[PDB]
Amino acid sequence: LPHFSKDDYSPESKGFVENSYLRGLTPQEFFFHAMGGREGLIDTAVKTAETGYIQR
Amino acid sequence: HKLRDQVLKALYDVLAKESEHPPQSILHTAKAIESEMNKVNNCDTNEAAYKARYRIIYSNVISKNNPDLKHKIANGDITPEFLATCDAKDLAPAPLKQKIEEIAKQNLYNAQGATIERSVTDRFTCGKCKEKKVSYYQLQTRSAAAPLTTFCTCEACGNRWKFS
Amino acid sequence: KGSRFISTLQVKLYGREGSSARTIKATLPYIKQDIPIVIIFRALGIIPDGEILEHICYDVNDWQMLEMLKPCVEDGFVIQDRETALDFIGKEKRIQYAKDILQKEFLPHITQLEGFESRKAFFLGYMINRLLLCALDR
Amino acid sequence: EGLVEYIDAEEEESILIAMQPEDLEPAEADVDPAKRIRVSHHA
Amino acid sequence: VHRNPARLMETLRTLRRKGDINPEVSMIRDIREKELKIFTDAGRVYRPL
Amino acid sequence: LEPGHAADQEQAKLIRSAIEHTTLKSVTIASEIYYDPDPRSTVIPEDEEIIQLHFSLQQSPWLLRLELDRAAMNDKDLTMGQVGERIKQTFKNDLFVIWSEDNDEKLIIRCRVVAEEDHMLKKIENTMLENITLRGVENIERVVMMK
Amino acid sequence: TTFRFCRDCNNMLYPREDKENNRLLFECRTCSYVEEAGSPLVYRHELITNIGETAGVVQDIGSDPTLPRSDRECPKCHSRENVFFQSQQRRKDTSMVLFFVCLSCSHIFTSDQKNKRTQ
Amino acid sequence: DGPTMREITETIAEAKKKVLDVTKEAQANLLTAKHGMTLRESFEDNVVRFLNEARD
DNA sequence: GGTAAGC
RNA sequence: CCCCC
DNA sequence: GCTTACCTGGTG
Ligand SMILES: [Zn+2]
Ligand SMILES: [Zn+2]
Ligand SMILES: [Zn+2]
Repeated sequence: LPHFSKDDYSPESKGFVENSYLRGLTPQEFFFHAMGGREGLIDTAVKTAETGYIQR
Repeated sequence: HKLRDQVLKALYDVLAKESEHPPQSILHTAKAIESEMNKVNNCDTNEAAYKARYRIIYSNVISKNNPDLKHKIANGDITPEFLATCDAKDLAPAPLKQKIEEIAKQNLYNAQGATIERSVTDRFTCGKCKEKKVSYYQLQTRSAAAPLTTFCTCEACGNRWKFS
Repeated sequence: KGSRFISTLQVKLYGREGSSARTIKATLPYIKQDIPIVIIFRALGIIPDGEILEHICYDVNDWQMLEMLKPCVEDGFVIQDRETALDFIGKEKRIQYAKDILQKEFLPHITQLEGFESRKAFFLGYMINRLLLCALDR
Repeated sequence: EGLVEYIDAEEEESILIAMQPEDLEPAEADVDPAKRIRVSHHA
Repeated sequence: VHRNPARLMETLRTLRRKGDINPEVSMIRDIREKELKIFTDAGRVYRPL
Repeated sequence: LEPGHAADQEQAKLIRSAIEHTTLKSVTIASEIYYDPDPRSTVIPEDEEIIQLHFSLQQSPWLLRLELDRAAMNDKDLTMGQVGERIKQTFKNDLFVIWSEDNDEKLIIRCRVVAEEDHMLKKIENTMLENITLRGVENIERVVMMK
Repeated sequence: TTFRFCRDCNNMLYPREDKENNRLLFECRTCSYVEEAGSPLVYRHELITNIGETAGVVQDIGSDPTLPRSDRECPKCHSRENVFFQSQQRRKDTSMVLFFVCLSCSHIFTSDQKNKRTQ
Repeated sequence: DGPTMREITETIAEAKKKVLDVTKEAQANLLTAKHGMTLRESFEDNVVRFLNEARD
């Protein structure tokens, strides 16, 4: 993110959410959680036809 | 008799070319033919594979490093061994000998394939072996309406399962 | 907004890592075959190798990049002047058609007027540089 | 009055952004347990 | 090309901040590649900071 | 692994060497072309010792010289002779192959051909690298040891 | 391999043998130019490329505000003013070594503990 | 629980320390290879694991 | 817009 | 289309 | 060894 420095490999910079859903996510954590969230939804959307035609 | 004269000539010269020179003229000659007599013990000019043995003896002597193989070959050092040696590597020098060890070690490390540890939890218990050495991971298999999936692996027996 | 001029110029690095003589060629609009980069530069007025080289590799100490350009120099040896280069498109009829393509259809952004060949030449050199920069693990 | 600017994704690549004016601005010159854990004024 | 890109970059940024160059025009300096990219271009998604 | 050899790591390493497809390119550090006109006396001072050997017991002034990596060579249980002989059989009586022996600091192979001459040596170096099998089975591109 | 260009026409020079005196020459194909060779080395092909250098350090590389800064003292000037980064030739097979460029004396230093690395 | 939240916070910070330590080790070209190759791949394994052990 | 079995 | 596990 | 000709989830 532009919020970090260059060459940052720290838990924070590479997507480690350290808080609980009870505590709340920081803006960065919120965005990185969204990045990895989307992951599944993409697969399920893509797979759907291939998984179907195999069934048939 | 090509080698019978050439093995000698090359041995004589590259054993006199040393800082030692030929003071042992009757012994440098004897050392050369004695090495050449047991040299023919390889094939006796019956196979060309004998010629390949010469190149080993000659090369390790010239080289520079090592210069000391020369001086110590006129001083003494086993002549029958320096034919059935195969010790092409153990003979000459020592910094290369140390380097070959480091090479061999590293290459054997390199040759081994990827491991991948996997972080385990006591929380889940296996079905078959009933052990709490479980390594999971989650994935959004269903719609955004229902939750993730959680795929557990038993790092003990090696068994895989799923969740809602 | 100069009438949907979607001209897609490609500068290809022919030949893989293992295959000898890795040649650089380019696809020109309305020009069927892929012209070797040297011939284009020659058709843009830049005639000797070394002047053509200077348009691509800005540093003389970069022996790596220059070695990759060596087979190109050889690839365009046959064409030795501008009218010879422009003819290597598609005679007389061939020479005008080429002038027009390199003028109006090649690198249409910047300018597509007439009095800028150097402007296009230097740009083609920039593309080749960025290409060779990726050919190298750079 | 040059207090606020417009930045596209290309220009963004060359800037370093603060999240909050407080959370990331004044230098350092007990803590709430209920509150979520944040980073720093790093540079 | 430009010999002192550091100064030019500042003279451009302050010129835009003043209003003299449209606030939407984008300017980037890539020190590593020795390049200065300017976009007057339509269709660029941008935010205020 | 063969029954009573399944516990020996060193056995498996040797089998690995016997299986994995090893090219000349896989062991080569670099290949050079020199104008070395005297066969009896090399322009390269390093190669002095290589000459004094493969000579003590009409060709081409153009020299193809390739340096090999000890580590690479050692991983696949190879030696200068084995490598040289493979080049000697892939080119037959067309190329003149001489080489440095197994304990010299720098591992080198010197080549000479038998109008023009120069450009056909760049041709020979391409086929040399790209397609010379030293050890191994084709298609098997990488082999790893596992426990 | 440091290749030269023909005088007169700027065109690239190619090797040629002077069999008569056993020496190498470089001739022009666009004209009748011929010059002596320097090295006997006519072509080098490198397969194994051992490099992992610093970067395109402008004597004002410090102007980059996205760069991280350390309080490590300079080995030359002893100014605790530095800007750091990883290898710029960024191969997958690269060490995580850092290159500090002191803003005061513009000298490069490495975080290396394996050897006595400055470059 | 309150003291449990203290425990959980020092746990995350403890793993974060190990990460920084494996970072400073990698940064000073001291990090060792791993059969599972690349110094970079190797560093990321150690980091990833430490942060997973932390969540768990 | 991806694979294979045609010429 | 606009909705679904 | 290149060009063709087939295909690509379920309801409403
Ligand atoms: Zn189990
Ligand atoms: Zn000339
Ligand atoms: Zn300094």
